[PDB]
Amino acid sequence: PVIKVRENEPFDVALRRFKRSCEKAGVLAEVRRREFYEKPTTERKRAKASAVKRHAKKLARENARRTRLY
Amino acid sequence: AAERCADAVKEYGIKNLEVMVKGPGPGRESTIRALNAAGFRITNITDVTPIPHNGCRPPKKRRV
Amino acid sequence: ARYFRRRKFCRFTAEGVQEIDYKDIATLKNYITESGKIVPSRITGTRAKYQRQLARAIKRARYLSLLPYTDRHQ
Amino acid sequence: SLSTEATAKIVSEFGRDANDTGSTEVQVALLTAQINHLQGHFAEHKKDHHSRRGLLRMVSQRRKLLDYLKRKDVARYTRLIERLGLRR
Amino acid sequence: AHIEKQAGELQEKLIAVNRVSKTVKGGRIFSFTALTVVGDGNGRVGFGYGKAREVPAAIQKAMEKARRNMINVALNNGTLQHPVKGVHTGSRVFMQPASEGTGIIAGGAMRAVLEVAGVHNVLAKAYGSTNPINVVRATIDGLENMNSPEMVAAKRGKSVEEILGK
Amino acid sequence: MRHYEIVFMVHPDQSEQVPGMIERYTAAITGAEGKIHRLEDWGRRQLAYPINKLHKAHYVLMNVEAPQEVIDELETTFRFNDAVIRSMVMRTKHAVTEASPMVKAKDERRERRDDFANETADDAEAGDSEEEEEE
RNA sequence: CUUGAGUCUCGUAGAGGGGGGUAGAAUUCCAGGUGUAGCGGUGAAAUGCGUAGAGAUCUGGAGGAAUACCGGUGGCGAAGGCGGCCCCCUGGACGAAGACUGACGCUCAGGUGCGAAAGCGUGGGGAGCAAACAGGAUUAGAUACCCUGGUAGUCCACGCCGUAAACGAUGUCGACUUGGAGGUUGUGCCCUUGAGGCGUGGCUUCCGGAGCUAACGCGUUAAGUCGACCGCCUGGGGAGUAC
Repeated sequence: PVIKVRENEPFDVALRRFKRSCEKAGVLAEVRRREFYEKPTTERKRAKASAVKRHAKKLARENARRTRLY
Repeated sequence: AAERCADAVKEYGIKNLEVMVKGPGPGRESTIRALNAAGFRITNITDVTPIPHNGCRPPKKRRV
Repeated sequence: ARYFRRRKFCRFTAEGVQEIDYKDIATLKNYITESGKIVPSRITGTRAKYQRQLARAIKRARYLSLLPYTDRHQ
Repeated sequence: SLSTEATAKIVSEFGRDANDTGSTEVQVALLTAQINHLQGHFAEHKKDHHSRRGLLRMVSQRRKLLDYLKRKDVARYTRLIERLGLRR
Repeated sequence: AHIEKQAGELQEKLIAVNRVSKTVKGGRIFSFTALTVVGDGNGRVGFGYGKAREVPAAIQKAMEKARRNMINVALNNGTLQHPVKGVHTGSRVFMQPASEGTGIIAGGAMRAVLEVAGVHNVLAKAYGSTNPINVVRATIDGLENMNSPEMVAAKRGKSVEEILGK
Repeated sequence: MRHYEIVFMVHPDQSEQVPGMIERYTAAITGAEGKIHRLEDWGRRQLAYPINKLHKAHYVLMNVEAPQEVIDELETTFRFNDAVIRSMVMRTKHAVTEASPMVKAKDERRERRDDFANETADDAEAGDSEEEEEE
């Protein structure tokens, strides 16, 4: 998943980030493991859950200021 | 491994190269760098890595 | 003044383009990268219906070789 | 789901002559008419159990609406039950 | 103290004493814990759990917590008419109006706590947890809404409380 | 009746087969009192991946109404046509039979996106330059 | 009577169910072409496989499950349950306008009907993965741990007792209780201008008051206030067995 689309002016290092959009996730990610049929619906779909801790972290920066520790 | 194969093919009289990449394993760039150190332009790094439409079940590995 | 109703850039900031249509090639390509593939739904802030119906339409379209299914088809 | 053109014949023939859908007689006659449509699917599809769940809803409710008419007038009832060929 | 009832000399009802330690980080803890009730004979909510390094300081902390931010409770000495189905943290009590002519049986120190509580006569045996800390809650949650009328107008009594809300 | 938007694509060199087949399929529809409400041929287009080989196909939008019993037989038919490489038919819900979403993409194809070659001349006699027997 | 509930055509959202049709891609395989020595496996390792030319690679064919992403705090099903894409057949649910009947109600012992998964009889089918079975490796031994081969299974069709961690670990369906806001949809109204606002239903979720809790927690989708009627529990081990 270095991705076929060529970075402007050719160089030895592939610009892997700007190319990739939805590759590996689910298909070539659960490597050397038993593939399940309905398991992904609860195992993998953790985007909302992982978003909360990041909202909390960005809240507390302002709250260290309001308590005055900084 | 790339610098070992790239040395041997001068006898075949190859003078330029292009490369096809197929996998998620290590050597993403480092394999490319060794053909480029063999004296080749390596402008076309065409990922053709086959994404089956969800293929054949991989091995369970450990029994836990 | 009243009843202007959906000129531009109003109801939603991002226009919904298609639901379920695939006979125009251009409507599908509205959410398709230069890699030739769908962008995830978290990043764009698309509304779930237009997306849920596009999940069928895009797979349909790919199967008719209106799209690449696979990185090998780039 | 039942055809527009049957539903209008059923209304013409059953309940009173007002061509309403609400009275107990026309409601047995409309329920029957979907039950029969669904039995048309169950000419095949013998492993299609999740839709059979639906049949028993429509069937049970008709059982209830028959008790109700028979708790009320017996003329409408003895006519209706013979008029849709229900039971043995 | 503050909102406390018309109390006169201290109630020194010590109910329990204990001593607690983890001993995990630097030998044992020497400090003691105390549980104390301070009332007035006419009905109070005063209950105080406190602690200090040795008993005399433990009780005096506990006795402060038995007496500050405590509301007056208006029962008439030994008669009460309107209890509550008392619940505190699984320890459950269910008093109902009753003659004082009949006497009181209650075990341990408890007939003694109840006679200073003013609630001895309405009282009936505890159920739920029979833990020393929560068994005595008869006079707190079991009086949390109450009245004790002496008036001939007892049958107008709830009427009298509505026309003040009017 | 109910409306079914069938789209199919055809191998360039095999396009010569379709002008005899298409007029029996239209007679089978109207023979059931359904209708041809457009019939748009779009010309040749590049497939992303080959299907039965070649990177190119010629795309044809029939725009049927036919009864439910008949479309299950026609759909099986259009998929197992050999001249046809693959086919898809979409639902009655949210369907247009007027005002085509591909009207511009079609015209663009004839003007600009064909080969303009002998292998796409073969398409144009099965294309908009359509010939069929009269019903 | 409507204030409970029921029903007609219409719109709307969705992975509810049964049977049909269909494509490409890696492992895998075969054939030819090209080509030489490891390939595999791991914590490190050896068993396996290979010079009959492996491994990989070009072209073309073969075959069977599967169909990633889109897939999201989404949506759906009676609970567990549902995900390639399409059609045939059809349920259940969400709204909305015209219109009808008018307690036709609630719950449910017994009851008929219905499987996550594998177990399972025959036919069809097999590419990969795998209990057993062999052999390697681990170590005070090693059936556990960790590896390689490898079969029934997995896959379809019909058929046999519906097991369970069969979910809200939360009975059924109904009434009431300060709310805001997120996700997202029917529809009235908005320079619709901020997945936005307001009017009114829809599922869905964070936050917290009244109340309830041992505690976590629940909180207008309750774990509150309750409603009718039902299921179920009454110390542990020994027993989901004995009878």
